[PDB]
Amino acid sequence: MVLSEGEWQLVLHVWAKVEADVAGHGQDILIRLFKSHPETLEKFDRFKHLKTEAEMKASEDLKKHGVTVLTALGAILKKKGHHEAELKPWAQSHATKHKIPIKYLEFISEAIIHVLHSRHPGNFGADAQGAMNKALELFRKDIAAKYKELGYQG
Ligand code: HEM
Repeated sequence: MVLSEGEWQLVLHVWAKVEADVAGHGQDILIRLFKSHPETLEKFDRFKHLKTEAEMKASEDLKKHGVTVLTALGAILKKKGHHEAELKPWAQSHATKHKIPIKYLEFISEAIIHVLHSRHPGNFGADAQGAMNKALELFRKDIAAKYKELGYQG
C-alpha cells in the first residue's frame, strides 16, 4: 500500500499534538492496551505484577516505556513509508526476543486510535482517523513480511 501526501499530512498533524506530551500519551496508550486486552500484559515480565489501573498509572517504569514506544513509532511515521531501516531491528527483537504476534500489534493500533480520538477530537475526525489507520496497517503489513523472513510469522 501507499499513502498519499494528504494522508501523511493528516497523520503528522495529529502526531504533532501528541508530541506536546509524549509521556502522557504513552501511559494512556499502554494502559488502554492492558485494560482492553489483559493477555498482552503477560508479555512484559517487567509489568506482569501490576494489578490495577492505579498501579499502572503510578509506575514510573511503565511511563518510561511508553515514551520509548511512542518515540520509536514517531520516528517511523515521519519516514512517510520509507521505513525499511527502522523496521529491521524492531522486527528482529519483537519476533525472536519478545515474541509478539501480529494480533497484539492490531490491539495496540486500536489503543492508539482510541486515545487520539479521546484527546484530539478536533484534529482526529473521520478522514484523519482513516489516514492513521492506513499508516498503522502499512506498518503491520511490513512487519508481517519481515516476521516471515525472520522465521516467526506470528
Ligand atoms: C507500536 C508498536 C510498538 C512499538 C513502536 C514498540 C517499540 C518498542 C521498543 C522501541 C522497545 C525497546 C527495544 C526493543 O526491545 O526492541 C520495545 C520493547 C518491548 N516491546 Fe515493543 N513496541 C510495540 C508494540 C509492542 C507490543 C504490542 C508488545 C506486547 C504486547 C510489545 C512488547 C515489548 C516487550 C516485551 C519489550 C521489552 C520491555 C522491557 O524492556 O522489558 N511491544 N518495544
